Amino acid sequence: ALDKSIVVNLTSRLFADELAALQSKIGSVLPLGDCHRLQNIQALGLGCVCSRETSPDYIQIMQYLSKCTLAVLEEVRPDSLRLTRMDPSDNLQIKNVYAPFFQWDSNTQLAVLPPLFSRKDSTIVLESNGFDIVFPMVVPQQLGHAILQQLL
Amino acid sequence: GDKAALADGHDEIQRTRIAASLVKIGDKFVAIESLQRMYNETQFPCPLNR
Amino acid sequence: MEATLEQRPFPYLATEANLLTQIKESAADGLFKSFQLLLGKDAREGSVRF
Amino acid sequence: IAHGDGRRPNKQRQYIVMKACNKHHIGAEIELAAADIELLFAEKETPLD
Repeated sequence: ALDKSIVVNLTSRLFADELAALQSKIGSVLPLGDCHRLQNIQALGLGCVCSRETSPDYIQIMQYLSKCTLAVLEEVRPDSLRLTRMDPSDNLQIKNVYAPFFQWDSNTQLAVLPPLFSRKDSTIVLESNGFDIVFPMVVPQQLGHAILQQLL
Repeated sequence: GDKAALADGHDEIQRTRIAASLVKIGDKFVAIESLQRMYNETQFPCPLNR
Repeated sequence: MEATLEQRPFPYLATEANLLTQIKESAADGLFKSFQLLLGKDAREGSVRF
Repeated sequence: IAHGDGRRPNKQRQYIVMKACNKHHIGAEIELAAADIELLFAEKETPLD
């Protein structure tokens, strides 16, 4: 019917440290750039719109996310990632990790929000490839509205 | 003794016959290609024209 | 009254000279009038009627 | 070198170097138009067919 797997080519070998950050999050949600099978590292993370040096807003980033497709990590091999892909309707398996924890149940209600608690928790750094990767955090929509409620 | 166990496949392949270009300079034979016939024909820019 | 282009499926003939250098730029800027540019899925024999 | 100078002699040495592989990926893209695809399995009638 379909195959949904986005491999990521990687120009340099990873370190031993930056395996362990990616090893710590084996299952997560990052909005990559464009629909493909193969992809450069400068389109994976959210960091194309939220760099280090430029002041990000907290509106455009959220606004940026509705355009991007969304993906779930499978492996970390040292020269290649491996990401599975989300359709506009598909029954996948997600396994949440995200560190300011909130317990879920069946029949729950989720929003994918920008990292608004700790960027050092989110933005794991890649000194090898010189391009940081930002992870956004899924939030239950009781608080998925409530963060924007405080923000405005 | 180490020689046959160093190139474990590369002793026994049938020897083929190739056309290309050569030159003798010093004592080292240098082959010369130019990958443009595979790269002009598609309008992907050739990576030798840096 | 002038002979215009058409996409009828013809029994093509295999030539020998390449016609691949200086092309995808060229038809974009009119090397010759009355071209036709097809992309991807439309490299097929069209529907025939009479 | 074994040599008799005022310098104290040196050591036998040994080096071991770590090397490994690099992965690469290649695409290719085929489109087949769905007006074409099925009529491999068509209804199979006419001498025009």
